[PDB]
Amino acid sequence: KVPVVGIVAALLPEMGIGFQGNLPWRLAKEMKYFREVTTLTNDNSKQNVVIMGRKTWESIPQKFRPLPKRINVVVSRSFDGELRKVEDGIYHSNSLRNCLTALQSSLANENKIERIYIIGGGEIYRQSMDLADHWLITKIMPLPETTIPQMDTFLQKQELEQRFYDNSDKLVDFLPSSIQLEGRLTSQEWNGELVKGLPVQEKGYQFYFTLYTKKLEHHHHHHHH
Ligand SMILES: NC(=O)C1=CN([C@@H]2O[C@H](COP(=O)(O)OP(=O)(O)OC[C@H]3O[C@@H](n4cnc5c(N)ncnc54)[C@H](OP(=O)(O)O)[C@@H]3O)[C@@H](O)[C@H]2O)C=CC1
Ligand SMILES: COc1cc(-c2ccccc2)cc([C@@H](C)C#Cc2c(C)nc(N)nc2N)c1
Repeated sequence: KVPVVGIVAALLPEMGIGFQGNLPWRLAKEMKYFREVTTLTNDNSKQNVVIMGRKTWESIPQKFRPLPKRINVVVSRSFDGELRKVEDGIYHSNSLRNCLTALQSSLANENKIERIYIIGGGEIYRQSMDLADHWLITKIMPLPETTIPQMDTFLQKQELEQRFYDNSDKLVDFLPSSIQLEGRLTSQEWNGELVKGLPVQEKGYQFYFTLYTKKLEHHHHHHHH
């Protein structure tokens, strides 16, 4: 019952997110959004968790890891079990799924996690479509003059739009209430797709903060004793 939220910056239309182990852009404003969203809580006595794969961990500059003021979890199949403190601010897990179950125990967590953010990378996100309750996706578009950057890692847009709908009308309300956003909400056609969310521009790019929410489910089975 703590929300699990995938958070990702992706280039349209392919939803590219990475190239040779690194982000394909450096956008200070996007990074500020990610920082504030994953750090900030509505309740001052809680922190959020950020969960990431080993390769993503290794790409964060050494001065900036672990990410401050958030519980960091790194997942590697070569680690020891399902959630182990290895250093201040650092947990290792050998299982994305079992670490989420572990993080959800109110006995372990004392109800002092607000949200669990899944912060990448590709392999991790592949596995999170059936785990996340919401996705915060920054939809990035090169302006007409901008060279499209090369990329090698992609968000699974098909599987996204299967399970989730664009709930960006509720993005403002979904974010911790102290964040301040520059744009107003905004529906724009771009290459035949509808892009809705909160606009910024930086460097060669325009980008929208968007929110995706699980679609309604039929009631097929509830488990009884
Ligand atoms: N634009 C964006 O918002 C973001 C983009 N990225 C990008 O993504 C790319 C990195 O993605 P990718 O290469 O797929 O790597 P990941 O960051 O997803 O790491 C993959 C590694 O995580 C571990 N892992 C994966 N699944 C599990 C599991 N179920 N249980 C335990 N461990 C698991 C394995 O570690 P091991 O090999 O040790 O066993 C695996 O090799 C980079 O280009 C990066 O820049 C990353 C974050 C955000
Ligand atoms: C691939 O190299 C990376 C470097 C950093 C990083 C770079 C500088 C300072 C702190 C972190 C963060 C990341 C990851 C953890 C991220 C991210 C992320 C961003 C920037 N935006 C959105 N919307 N979602 C994310 N998950 C990766």
